[PDB]
Amino acid sequence: ATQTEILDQQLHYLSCTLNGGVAQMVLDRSDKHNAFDEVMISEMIQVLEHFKRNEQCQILLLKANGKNFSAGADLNWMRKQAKMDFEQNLADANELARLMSMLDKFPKPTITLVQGAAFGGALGLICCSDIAIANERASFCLSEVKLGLIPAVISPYVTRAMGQRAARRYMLTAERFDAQKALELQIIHDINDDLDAAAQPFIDALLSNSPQGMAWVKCLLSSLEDGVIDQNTLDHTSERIARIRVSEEGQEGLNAFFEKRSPQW
Amino acid sequence: ATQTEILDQQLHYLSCTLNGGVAQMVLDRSDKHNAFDEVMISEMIQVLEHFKRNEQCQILLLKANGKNFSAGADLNWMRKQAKMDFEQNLADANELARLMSMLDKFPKPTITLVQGAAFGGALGLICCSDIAIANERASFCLSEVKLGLIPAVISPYVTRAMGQRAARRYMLTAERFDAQKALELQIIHDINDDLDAAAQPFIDALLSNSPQGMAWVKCLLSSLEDGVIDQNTLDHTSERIARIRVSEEGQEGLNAFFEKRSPQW
Amino acid sequence: ATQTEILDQQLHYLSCTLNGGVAQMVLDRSDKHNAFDEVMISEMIQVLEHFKRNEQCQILLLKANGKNFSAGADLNWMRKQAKMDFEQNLADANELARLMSMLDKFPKPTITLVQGAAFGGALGLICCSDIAIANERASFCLSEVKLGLIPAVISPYVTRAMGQRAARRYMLTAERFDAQKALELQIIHDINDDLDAAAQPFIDALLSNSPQGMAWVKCLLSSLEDGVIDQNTLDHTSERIARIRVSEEGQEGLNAFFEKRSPQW
Repeated sequence: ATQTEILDQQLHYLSCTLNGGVAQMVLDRSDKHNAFDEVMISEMIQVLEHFKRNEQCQILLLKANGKNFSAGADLNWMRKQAKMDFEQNLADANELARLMSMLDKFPKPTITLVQGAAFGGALGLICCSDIAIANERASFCLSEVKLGLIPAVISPYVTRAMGQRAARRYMLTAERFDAQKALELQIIHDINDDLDAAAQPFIDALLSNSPQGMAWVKCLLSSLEDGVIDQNTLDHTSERIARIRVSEEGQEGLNAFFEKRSPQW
Repeated sequence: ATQTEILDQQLHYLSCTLNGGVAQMVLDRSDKHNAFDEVMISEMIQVLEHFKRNEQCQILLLKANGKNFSAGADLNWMRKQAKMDFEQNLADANELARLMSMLDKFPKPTITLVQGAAFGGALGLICCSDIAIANERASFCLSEVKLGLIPAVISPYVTRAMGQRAARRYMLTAERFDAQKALELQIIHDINDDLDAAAQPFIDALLSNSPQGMAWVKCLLSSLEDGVIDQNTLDHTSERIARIRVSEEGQEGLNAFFEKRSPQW
Repeated sequence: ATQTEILDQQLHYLSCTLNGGVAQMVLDRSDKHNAFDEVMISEMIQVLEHFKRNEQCQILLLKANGKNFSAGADLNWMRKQAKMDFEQNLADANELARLMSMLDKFPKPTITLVQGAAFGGALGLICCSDIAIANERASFCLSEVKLGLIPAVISPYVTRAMGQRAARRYMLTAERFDAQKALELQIIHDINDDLDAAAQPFIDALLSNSPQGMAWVKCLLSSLEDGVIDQNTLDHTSERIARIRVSEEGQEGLNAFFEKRSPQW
């Protein structure tokens, strides 16, 4: 039994599997609508740290069992938060923030597959993923202001995805929105009732490409998030390309192409 | 007679009314195409400062009488600007800049309803609003470069809304664009010939939600405009959610939901 | 024979012409699919520096001969890069970076017309142009990670155009995308099999407008790229409008309009 198989068995709310390059993290609490609580949050951190270490993981796929991806926040968990003081609340929030950050920075391509409702922190995960595909019934909602709250921890990622113009509407109205609108706003990349068929071509493309190059694409895009294009941007982009090209991995990618053979990454 | 009714009577170019949570600022100079001059600018500042203070204002709705929202800049006003020296021009611009800033930062949801032409500073207002709905004949144009000018004061807001890729086209061509293109670029959120029916569902959603939470959504989105997502972003978002949750308002929103009752905000 | 006619004759890979306000830079290496190498890069720099100086150039149009805009990077050039050490690579990259920067900052409206494939650095040029029109067969691809590389030098411009949400997909998958998707992502502004007819209305609009005002629109949009809207943004936008208005050019644009005559720019 592998470390993944052991973790899969010990996690309460998640499954996790690893086969042929592709790791999966699966929301496996359908009986409670995959609703988030402190345990789900923590289990997701653990699975992420597990697969980041793992050399056999080229891609991380996030999915969920049941009809709904997450109905968002567990009511019992919400009652507990309500009784918390500032500092306990801050610690909770910081763990949810650590979850989003580690996903967003995961040094490997991530694909999220979203069926039905994806409410609450789930939208953050989707916005933290590099590729997201939802089914036609997929449902979204930024509801916090209905409860005197705000979606603070997910807002940086959600705003990056959908933009300020749309965030200022949807975060203030707390209206529901559908799959097609999601697609337009670029919350998702594709709509397909067969989420497995829809993911295949992305998985195929991603397993073919340079692990190092994909990790560097991600740090590079990270460095550009601020929108600045000045001398330092120019110097840094030029240094990145020059470095990878002389790297072993850069060198192997080029040689494989010249020699018309498959790269051994 | 209320302070609003008195202001409504004294303003030359605007109307203003207040009923049932909803304040309205209405461009009421149809005879001159709601064209902006120094007086319009100043009256709009006054109405904004009036409703920001007002505790009975949960939402601010901006609308205009006549067939056109604003044909943009008053010709007589333009002749005056032409004769101005640098410093007089700077003062004008700073007042227009103070108008946009105060609207953009207004701590309450704003909805703009745009019929026909919305030229000149009107586009800035629309880009400063949280929700904008236009009719099918709505017309837009960034014309300044046709006159050896630039739309400098509105550009930050307009750029935020439509993005750099589209700003660099439309600000350089000065071409007219239509409602549908507006919608695609996200200058507007909805298209409907019945602007009143179109606003209703947004008004209903907005009056239901936490005034404090909506104000905090707006400051938070403001803080994220730069695109940076670093340690401080993480610390600040975590501090915001923790704070509101323990607030009276946060607490009341949560309790109302647990108790399955309406929040008394 | 003009300086342009002389340059046109001496360039190996480009043509260049100048007529009636409109300068053209033309990729003229169809036999090798307009593929980029060090010489193409350098020739493009020279043509840009040539037309920036030129007072008879109001607009710069970029186009290409043959069926394909650029198949991207020349294989012979790639073999050379592979053998380069860090510092030689850095110099290459810095020249490609200097090319994109000078185009992006060119103080005059640029229009790019893209037929078929536009792979590699070509996408950067397109993303550096103010207006881009492609035909229905136009093809795009960010392929670098297939070779253990990254599109580092073009990424700032490409990211500005299409956004982070889409960059993180396409830069990681290295998938091909088509004209329509390009249009949606705003990589292009229009789709038309008749690229010459499609450019005409933009050329007409651009030759009519203030050269100074268009140059200032561009610096101003540049200054706003970071997304910050603070006191200094406000002060700087107000100073720009006040300055141009009192300028000779500002003054002439206004007077021509008041006098219902054509501006003599």
